[PDB]
Amino acid sequence: QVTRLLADLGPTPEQPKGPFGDIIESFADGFAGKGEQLNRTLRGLSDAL
Amino acid sequence: RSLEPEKVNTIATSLITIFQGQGGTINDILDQTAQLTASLADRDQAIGE
Amino acid sequence: TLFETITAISEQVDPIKLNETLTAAAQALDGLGDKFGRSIVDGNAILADVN
Amino acid sequence: KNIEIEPRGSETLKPRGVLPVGQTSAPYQIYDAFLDVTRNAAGWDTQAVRQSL
Amino acid sequence: VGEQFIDLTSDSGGGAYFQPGDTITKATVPAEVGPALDAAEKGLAVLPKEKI
Repeated sequence: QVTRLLADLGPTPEQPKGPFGDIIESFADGFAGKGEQLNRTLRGLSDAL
Repeated sequence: RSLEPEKVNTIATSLITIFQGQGGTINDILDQTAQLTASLADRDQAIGE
Repeated sequence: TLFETITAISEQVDPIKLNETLTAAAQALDGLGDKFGRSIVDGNAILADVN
Repeated sequence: KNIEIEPRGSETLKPRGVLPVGQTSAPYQIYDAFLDVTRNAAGWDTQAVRQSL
Repeated sequence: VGEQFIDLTSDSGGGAYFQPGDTITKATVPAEVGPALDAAEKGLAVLPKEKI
């Protein structure tokens, strides 16, 4: 099971960083500088709702 | 205990079924709601009065 | 090399921030996860009748 | 295996004293951990997980 | 730590029986430790830690 999960969810020639590396990179770059804005939006939405 | 196969599989298949090719739809939703809410928030004083 | 890689990964987690993030996320839906899905279905019906 | 004791309270436990079952805990076995992780990872639909990520 | 052996597995557990001097062609071997360690190291080293 360790070998199977490391092979299937690991890096491949087409995906050099693997699924987890790609998802953490996309979330780190796609949400950079939006922490405070998301906090303010969530607080305002919660108050209004 | 949180890595149970059934929950992981159901979550994965559901996320696939939901976000399959919905980048354009979500981009449209974000742009439309941004414009509408900016227009509504430009009348903050008017809504208050 | 495996231990050095695991250490390099673990030095970035900073468990205080992870703990507060996970606590906020857990409190966000601590007892209402079926309610939110039923809400999404209800909003689907609402939009299908309003549009 | 070994037993760890954390003393609490001001009263003193007399000889042949019995601690409550509610003040005692059992360990999480290493073989239990391996069993849990392997039996959970063996049911995963790994292609679906990769697609979702 | 070791102690290899060979297990003869039959899901049906019945039917025709092997005769003396025969040969079993279908076989399997466990995943080796070296490939697993290499896969683990590769799959962990690619993760961008600064992005984490």
